[PDB]
Amino acid sequence: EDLDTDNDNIPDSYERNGYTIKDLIAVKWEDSFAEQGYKKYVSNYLESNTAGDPYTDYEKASGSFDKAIKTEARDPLVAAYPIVGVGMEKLIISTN
Amino acid sequence: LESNTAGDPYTDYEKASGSFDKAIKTEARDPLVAAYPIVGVGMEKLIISTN
Amino acid sequence: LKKLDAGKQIKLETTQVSGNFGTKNSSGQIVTEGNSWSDYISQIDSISASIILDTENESYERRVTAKNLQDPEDKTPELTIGEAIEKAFGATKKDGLLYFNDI
Ligand SMILES: [Ca+2]
Ligand SMILES: [Ca+2]
Repeated sequence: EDLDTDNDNIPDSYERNGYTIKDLIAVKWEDSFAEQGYKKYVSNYLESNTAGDPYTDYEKASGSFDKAIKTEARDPLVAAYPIVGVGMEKLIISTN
Repeated sequence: LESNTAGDPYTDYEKASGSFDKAIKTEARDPLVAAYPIVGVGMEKLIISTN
Repeated sequence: LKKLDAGKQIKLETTQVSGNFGTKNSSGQIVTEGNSWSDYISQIDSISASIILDTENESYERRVTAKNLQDPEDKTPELTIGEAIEKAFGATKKDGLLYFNDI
């Protein structure tokens, strides 16, 4: 019950039941852990990257990527994703 | 404590050994005399016109 | 052009500054190409503070990593402001006051 199938460095029982990241190793989830400020992560043990973004469920929870990523995207279910539209500020009309 | 003491791409050994581009001036073989090309552009003819 | 005569100032805003840094290749060869600063720019600004110095002959700006107490897994050191300044500019403590060279 301590074996990793999708090889995301998170054993299946951890991903299935619950886990957080301590000292960059995957430890199982305790409710007293939320005191210091850790978060409860849970993901698909059948997928390298559960959210679908190029980053693996480990990398997301670990926070070991581009640090400019918004922190909520560390949840292996909140996809890291840039959403870009183009707004307009000045509207100039002429006849030239 | 330095691969290349002078700072140029050539190591202190290579400099003293002389085992590089032989066109390098010989004083640059001293691992403290940096091998370095110093290039400015001079002017010889000055032509002014209205065309 | 009439807005200049009232004395309003022309600003020269300059955005993104694409460039390169120099790494030491596995052959002792420093390489500049492929080492895009703009790759790491986004990272650094996110976890840092911005420190500038006036020094009325030439200005100095630095970036220094912050702690973000709200994360237990960020084992980065913790710094007071005054501590950051002396490391960001190589300042000295002559008397507990901080001195740049003599300033
Ligand atoms: Ca997974
Ligand atoms: Ca797994």
